[PDB]
Amino acid sequence: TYTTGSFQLILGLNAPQVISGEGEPEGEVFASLASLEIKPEAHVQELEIRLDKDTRYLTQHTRNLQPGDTFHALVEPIGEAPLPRLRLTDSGGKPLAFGLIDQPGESVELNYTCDQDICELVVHVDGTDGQKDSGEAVYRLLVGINAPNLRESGQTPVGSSVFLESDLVTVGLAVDQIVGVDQRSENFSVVGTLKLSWHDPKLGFSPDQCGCTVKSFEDASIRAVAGEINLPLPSFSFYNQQGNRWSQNQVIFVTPDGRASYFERFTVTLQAPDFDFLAYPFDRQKFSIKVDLAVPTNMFIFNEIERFQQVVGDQLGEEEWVVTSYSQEITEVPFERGSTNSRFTTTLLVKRNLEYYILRIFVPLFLIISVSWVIFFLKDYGRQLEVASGNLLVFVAFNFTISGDLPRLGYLTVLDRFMIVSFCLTAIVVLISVCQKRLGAVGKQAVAAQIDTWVLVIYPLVYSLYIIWVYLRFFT
Amino acid sequence: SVFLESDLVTVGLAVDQIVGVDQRSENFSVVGTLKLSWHDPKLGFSPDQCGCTVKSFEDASIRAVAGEINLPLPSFSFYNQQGNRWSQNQVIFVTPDGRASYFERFTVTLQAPDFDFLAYPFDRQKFSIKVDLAVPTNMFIFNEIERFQQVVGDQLGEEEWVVTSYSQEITEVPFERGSTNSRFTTTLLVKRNLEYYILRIFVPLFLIISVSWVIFFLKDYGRQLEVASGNLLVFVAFNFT
Ligand SMILES: CCCCCCCCCCCCCC
Ligand SMILES: CCCCCCCCCCCCCC
Ligand SMILES: CCCCCCCCCC
Ligand SMILES: CCCCCCCCCC
Ligand SMILES: CCCCCCCCCC
Ligand SMILES: CCCCCCCC
Ligand SMILES: CCCCCCCC
Ligand SMILES: CCCCCCCC
Ligand SMILES: CCCCCCCC
Ligand SMILES: CCCCCCCC
Repeated sequence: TYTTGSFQLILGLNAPQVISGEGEPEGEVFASLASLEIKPEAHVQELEIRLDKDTRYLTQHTRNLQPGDTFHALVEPIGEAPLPRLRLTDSGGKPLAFGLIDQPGESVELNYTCDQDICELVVHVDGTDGQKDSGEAVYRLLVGINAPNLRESGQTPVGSSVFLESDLVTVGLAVDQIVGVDQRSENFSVVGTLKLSWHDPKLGFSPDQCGCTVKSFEDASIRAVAGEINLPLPSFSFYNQQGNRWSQNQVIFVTPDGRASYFERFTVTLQAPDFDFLAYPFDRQKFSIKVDLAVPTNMFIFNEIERFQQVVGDQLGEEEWVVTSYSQEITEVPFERGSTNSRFTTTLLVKRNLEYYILRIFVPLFLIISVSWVIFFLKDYGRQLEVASGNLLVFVAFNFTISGDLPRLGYLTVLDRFMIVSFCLTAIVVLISVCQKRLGAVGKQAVAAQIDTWVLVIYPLVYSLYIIWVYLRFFT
Repeated sequence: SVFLESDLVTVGLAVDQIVGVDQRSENFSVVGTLKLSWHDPKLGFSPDQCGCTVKSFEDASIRAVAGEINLPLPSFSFYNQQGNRWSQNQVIFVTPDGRASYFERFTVTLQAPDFDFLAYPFDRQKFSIKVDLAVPTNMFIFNEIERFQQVVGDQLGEEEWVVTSYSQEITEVPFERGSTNSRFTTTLLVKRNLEYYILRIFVPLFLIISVSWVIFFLKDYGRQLEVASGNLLVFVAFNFT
């Protein structure tokens, strides 16, 4: 490949000390720059911009200009959009030029020339004349350096970009194991791996001063390395991190071309305010992992997603939570002190193990309810009363035996409501048994038999109607 | 003005989630955001000495920045903070004119000695969050309240505690070495979920009491005694459940 960088050149004429590399300037000059003999090279760039209702002000940064250079800019609307205002300022905001409306008033033009040793220019395009919400006005912006022919360029954009571009960062994340879910405080913990990669020529170095191909930094965060080497680096954080984060194998290494990458193995706890356990245990939850860059989008921005490993890893044995699907996306979110920062989000859809709850809870409850129902075939009401009294205690014993699988959230779930209804019906069975015993005692066995038939007909219908109502009110 | 004036500070606070209440130690934990803003010409600078419009400090408290730049700054503290406080996105940035602002996302645990659970579970509680400036009122003072977001935020799902109303106020409290310091107080009025307790406790208890009451219609007193003896055990079982 080729190479890039700055250089120092020493030329001598009949001065044998030059080959030592230490020749100090002397005598009268004899050579000069060749490029000064002709007209300088031009760079032209064109961009399309849109001024939304809340984005009526836009600014762009230009590369450094050497003394003697010239700067031109022009703006022309795509359609019937009104002509916006244009002006040029330095990096501090000191005004330098203002746009002029041409006699064919369909465009605004600007011009400037460089005087200082180094000039940094910023172009302002704004349409905040008033407060009208025009909508989707769109304009075409043409800008060039040493290009006085921007009116009729003819050629496609040549040279290099006039405006600075943001550094592109490739990110990737993998989840290894879900290590816990807290249902009262609404947070969960996860173990996984994170990887970042970006290219920056300012970090490149020359091998001949170290005799190596790889330079690495270990056991330090990106912020610490950036503060040590006095260069901007793409720092990040977890948006919903709770407490400190444990990290392993944290390393940053760079190549002489300037390609750098970051690696980390983490165990973190994340807050999840969106949890909803109303449909417990048939609830479905979303595990979202958010990674936000701590720099404005004009410096660094996520560009691509890398799948270095499987996003969700397989492990031996069964799990409490089963992942159904996953997704990854890159978006933009508002940032402090204006501007915008990049966000990388990984979402997991999970559900519980249904067979566990079904076999452990519902079948024994059904059997207890059946025991309470079957006793109405007997015509000896003392035995019926005794068995009902025993079955109520059996129901309470089973309820407190399974109490370990009953979350205490401060609000009702489906299981709690079902248990309450079953307990109420079981107690009503004992009440009806007492009433039938008294009726048989007074000599009205026919009424007791009729009540038995009525209960036998009614109870399963009531249970089925309650189940249908719960399904209607919680699952559709 | 002939006399010196105090610097005016704008304060705002929001609550995102109540993450826990400790009823024996009388403390609770909350997650939220805090924002401060003030104006000071002594912090102003010229752009041509840095080539930038914003000067920023990150991951540092107000006290640390004040010690580093050797200028007085409006430091603050939580009055009833228990243990250390977790902070994220902590940043201070200043404009050339001298306008400064502070931002922080916090998770803190606060002592609440005013808790009263005599009327449990029908009790109502107050959650008070107090922010006090660590400087005398002749240097800095809270002047305005900024509502950058909703004071109480909505979240998916049900909550154990339901917020009925909120309020914000600025007052003055005695300060060490005399003088006075400003205080910013946010109060939340909360109540429990009544349906949970009612349906889970009171209906079964009423049914058990009814079972014990209904047996006096019988004239066979052996059955009545047996059912009463069984119902006492059932009551004990429900109580411990
Ligand atoms: C309540 C527990 C379920 C028991 C099965 C009920 C099936 C419906 C049978 C209805 C029979 C009525 C005979 C008088
Ligand atoms: C104690 C559980 C409540 C049962 C209902 C009582 C209602 C009052 C009825 C009084 C009837 C007296 C008949 C001799
Ligand atoms: C596990 C829930 C069982 C509830 C009672 C079933 C009654 C069905 C009657 C047809
Ligand atoms: C609260 C339940 C009331 C049941 C009353 C039973 C009447 C029985 C008299 C023979
Ligand atoms: C998706 C499964 C729907 C559950 C409806 C019936 C619940 C009965 C009470 C536990
Ligand atoms: C974890 C198994 C899902 C539900 C299976 C139903 C079998 C009772
Ligand atoms: C043999 C027991 C049947 C239990 C059915 C209720 C659970 C789906
Ligand atoms: C929704 C809970 C109702 C509790 C009692 C039902 C008695 C049939
Ligand atoms: C959380 C519900 C408040 C009380 C409702 C009463 C219904 C039994
Ligand atoms: C308010 C709770 C006591 C009444 C329970 C009635 C049960 C049907």
